[PDB]
Amino acid sequence: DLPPNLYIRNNGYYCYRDPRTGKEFGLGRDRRIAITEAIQANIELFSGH
Repeated sequence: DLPPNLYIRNNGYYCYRDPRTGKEFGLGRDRRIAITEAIQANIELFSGH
């Protein structure tokens, strides 16, 4: 179960989707460092820009 707002590329690269630009953010192939950032990004989805 991957975290919400976060997705993965067919190459196995993790990427987060910002709701203000709707664009994606390249993190890396490490679900450890990627999920880490996604979590901080998830906290902002509750505080808003």
